[PDB]
Amino acid sequence: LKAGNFDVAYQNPDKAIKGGNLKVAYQSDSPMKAQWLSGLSNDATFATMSGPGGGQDGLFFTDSGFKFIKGGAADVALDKESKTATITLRKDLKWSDGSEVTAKDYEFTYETIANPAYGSDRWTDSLANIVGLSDYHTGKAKTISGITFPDGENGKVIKVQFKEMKPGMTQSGNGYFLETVAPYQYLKDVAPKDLASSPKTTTKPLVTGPFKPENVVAGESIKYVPNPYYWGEKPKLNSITYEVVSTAKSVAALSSSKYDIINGMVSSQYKQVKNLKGYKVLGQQAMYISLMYYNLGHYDAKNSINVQDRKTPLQDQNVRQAIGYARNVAEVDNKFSNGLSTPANSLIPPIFKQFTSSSVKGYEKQDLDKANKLLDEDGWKLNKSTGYREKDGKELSLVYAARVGDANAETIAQNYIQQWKKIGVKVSLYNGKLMEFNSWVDHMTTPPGANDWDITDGSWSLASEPSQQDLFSAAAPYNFGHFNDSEITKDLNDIDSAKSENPTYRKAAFVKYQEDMNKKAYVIPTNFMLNYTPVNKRVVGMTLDYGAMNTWSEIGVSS
Amino acid sequence: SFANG
Repeated sequence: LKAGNFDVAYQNPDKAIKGGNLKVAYQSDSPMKAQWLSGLSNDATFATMSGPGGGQDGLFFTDSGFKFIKGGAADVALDKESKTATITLRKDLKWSDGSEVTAKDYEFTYETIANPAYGSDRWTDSLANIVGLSDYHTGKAKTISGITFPDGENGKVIKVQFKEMKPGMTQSGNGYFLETVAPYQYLKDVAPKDLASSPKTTTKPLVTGPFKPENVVAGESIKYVPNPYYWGEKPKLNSITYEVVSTAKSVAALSSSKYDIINGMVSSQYKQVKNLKGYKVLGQQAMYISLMYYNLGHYDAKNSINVQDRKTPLQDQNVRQAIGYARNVAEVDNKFSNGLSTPANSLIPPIFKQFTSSSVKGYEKQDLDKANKLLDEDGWKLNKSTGYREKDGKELSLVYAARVGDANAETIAQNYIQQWKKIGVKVSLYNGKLMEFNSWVDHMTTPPGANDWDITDGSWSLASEPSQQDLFSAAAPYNFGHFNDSEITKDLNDIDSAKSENPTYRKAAFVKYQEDMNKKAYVIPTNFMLNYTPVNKRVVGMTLDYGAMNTWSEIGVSS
Repeated sequence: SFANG
């Protein structure tokens, strides 16, 4: 397996020993926040750090495209004719203290998120599709009617009843049902409003995974030891330590071999890591898309709809396409990215093999000729004196709300401005400078939207159900440019239709959607990304493969 | 769901 020129796995030629201690770190300049309950946890650092303990007690295995498979802590089955998910817990799934994992423990997860008393921020409207749950959530019902237990609370089966099936329900991270358990018997006597701060969820939790946290140092570390009661295969290792390391201290740690594995390392550091003897640098395709938006209208909050009513040359498809073809993304990436940004052909990242295809053609290749032609034949005639094109007497001049963040943010934006000059388009930065992130979010997300930009950039970390509704639908607030297209609406609907319960059909729907978006060019896909992970050469069985379900059990060291 | 980033 490769990801770009990166290997996904480190095939160590040396056998693992019995036992050993593995030293892992997460790169963060901010402290970890321990919270073992998924619903109550808001810290991304700690979520990752919880991996050896079961990842906040996730239940389902998946394939390498995040499609549910059988064989994890539990199984999930979907029955369309009855509108039901059936979650079947393993006969021998236990908590770390030996107690059984039961049907109640799954239901309890729902309570942690849905009952406001716990203070979760993790409710979503998707959950209102489960029967009874909105009513539980607003306090109208004392219980969640659509969640029933075929063999009772202390049984191993839960049935979840929906108002409508959704084809994304076969993908992990779909959000229509939840994927974790909480130890009801361990936590039942904790007042909901105290749950998040309790030892029992923070420093002294119960977990279901291969390791359990023997010690937790607030903000800093976990000491993992084997969890005797884990259902799967006994780990090779005796222990794992998992610590936060600052961005500034990371490279040093690798040089001294203080950590065998450092996760979360940033792209700008790669050139420093690449040459470290002692390490194998793995890579993997990220759940990420960056793109260019064009400003085409406004958002009507009251009526929850985007109206594509803005006066701008960008209303011309030819102009939208031309500004895309003019960019040199591939060139930019080759200069700056160290291989970790690669040109997107489409809006769905290639890690989603079941949802896209490299056959879809976008703006991944600069074509200045085509760009100049498109503009030519749309009446934007070059004004020889000025070096910029005009139509009906007005210059083709736009504002680019480029933003800070990327090590080479300033330089990249300048490159694009110059490319655009080449095709007779005059482009300037929003107020002559890059926008700060928080200013950019505000600018983009505040209804009804601003009229004082034309082009901007956005980037998303996608969930493992790569839903486009919330980014690009007519009703989405996050449709920053505010386009509204019947064909696009149709396409998006088809993707989430009953027909799309069939994977082949869904694939084709995703593909058509991607094609249509590139053609219409309301937005333009920019980059896909790779993540990297340095691994000490003594590590055995390490891999970034997203279908690898037992790495913490399999992983070892050769000495 | 997705997140800025």
